[PDB]
Amino acid sequence: PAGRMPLTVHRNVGRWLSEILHASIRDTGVSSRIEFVRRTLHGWVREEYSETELPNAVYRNLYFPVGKIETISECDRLKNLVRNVTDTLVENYPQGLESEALLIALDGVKLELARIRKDIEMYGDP
Amino acid sequence: VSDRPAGRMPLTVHRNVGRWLSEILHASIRDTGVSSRIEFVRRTLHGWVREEYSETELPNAVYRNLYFPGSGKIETISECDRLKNLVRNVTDTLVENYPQGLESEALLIALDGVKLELARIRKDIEMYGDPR
Ligand SMILES: [Cl-]
Repeated sequence: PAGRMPLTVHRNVGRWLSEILHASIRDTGVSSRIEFVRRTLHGWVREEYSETELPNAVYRNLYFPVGKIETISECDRLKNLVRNVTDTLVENYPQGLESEALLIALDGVKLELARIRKDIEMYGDP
Repeated sequence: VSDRPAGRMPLTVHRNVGRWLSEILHASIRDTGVSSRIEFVRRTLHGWVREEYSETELPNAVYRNLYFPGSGKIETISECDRLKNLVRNVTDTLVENYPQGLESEALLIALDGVKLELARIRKDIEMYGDPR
């Protein structure tokens, strides 16, 4: 059994992932990992809920409700959003290769935000 | 077990990838951003290979040994280079055998993260390590 997150929680996670994407269009290390997490979760939520509880029309609009990271404030804001998503996944899904894949991808987002922040601090403006 | 990519690797190729992952792991098991990603890839492939090969092609005793199987820390430029090449070998082999999809994408991401970590460690060695 895969485990399950409530629909309201999926909704919150989808919103946070979209916010990170909107901020990272020009940072493909970040965006490609977020897209992976989003596409994975879009797949899972369909499996966790019947068509009766979650109609196609409502489903197809939950993770896909139808850009350069260059400031410290932006690294911090994104790190916080990543923490929100990671904490939520850890709270709701069992330890296993399925969830590990997402947690590793989210950690790699943090590795990118860390590299960016470091570059700003050393080579950017006071 | 039924969930894996729509393709397969030759047994000799699995063995090579196993060897490369083990070598990376032996050299970096104290670099947790590298080792945790490598362990994920090893564990994943270990599950897949069992379904790709029958018990007569790959007996249980042979199977157990395929993926399973110094300071343990990356501290030289030489090691960064070696590991970067082993990572490249693994990544190149995966794309040669498994089609694009979420299943293999998880692996390719983890392996890209290893490269992100090698890069950070390399920069630390260059700036803060021995200038001669
Ligand atoms: Cl990663």
